[PDB]
Amino acid sequence: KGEADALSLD
Amino acid sequence: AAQTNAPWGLARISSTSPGTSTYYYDESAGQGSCVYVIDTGIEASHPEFEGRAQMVKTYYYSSRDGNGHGTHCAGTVGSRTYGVAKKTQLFGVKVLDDNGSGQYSTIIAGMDFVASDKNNRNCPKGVVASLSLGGGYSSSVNSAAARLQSSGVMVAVAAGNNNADARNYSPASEPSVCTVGASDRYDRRSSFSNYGSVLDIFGPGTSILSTWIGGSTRSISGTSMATPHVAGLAAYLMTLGKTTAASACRYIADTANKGDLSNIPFGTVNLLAYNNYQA
Repeated sequence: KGEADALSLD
Repeated sequence: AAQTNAPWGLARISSTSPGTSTYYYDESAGQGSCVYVIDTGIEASHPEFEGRAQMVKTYYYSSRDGNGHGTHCAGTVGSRTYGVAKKTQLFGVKVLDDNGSGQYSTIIAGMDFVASDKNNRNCPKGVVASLSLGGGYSSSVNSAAARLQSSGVMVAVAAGNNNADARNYSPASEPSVCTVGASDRYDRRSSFSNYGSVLDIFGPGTSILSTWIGGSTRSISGTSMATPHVAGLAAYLMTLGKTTAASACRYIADTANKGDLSNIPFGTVNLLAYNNYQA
């Protein structure tokens, strides 16, 4: 529906 | 060329005013350019891609789009009926799982993949990357986005759907890429669209009809939908020779419709993607 997802930043 | 009864978003991109129905665009349609859709994947079999879509990398067991999101975004970039650049080459990079989520390490990896992978694709008119994803601020995610841009790719990323300043979200907050906000059919800032000084441009994002999995179609909203309009516009313009990957974002800003959007907060650009196509 919109956007995605996050965290960790390698 | 003219596409009659086109999705409102397409018609808005080739108009100085809202409310029109025809999408006017040069027949070249982004031929010779390539757009990497870094998302949940692309249903390449969908008839709307006419064979111009291909999966090139996945970070999950399968390369299938089991969600639909990636397919919809790819559709707005270059599907026959719902795309801005109808003749562009689409490459799918699945960094989001079938629920639409992905670890930052994976998203970073996907961006580095594209920076290298393009060196072995035939894209004489240039390369574009569309990232309709995002999360909280991350120096590492922003750096990956900046590396992709520096490598010679036109990066367009979503501003985010938090109705807040995009400075607190990645990769929206990376200055060197093209950060895209959303607008609706009536030239209003989309209710959910992030804003702020880091925004470079706005694109249609509310009630956007495009391709979906299972060979279907559906309308959804988000800065996620606005992003591929700008990615597709970049490809379109690069094929026409009007700009390059390095300069496309400021070229699109230079040539945008100015002052037309409402509910734009002080400090945020009032610029809306426009192809300036004169028959």
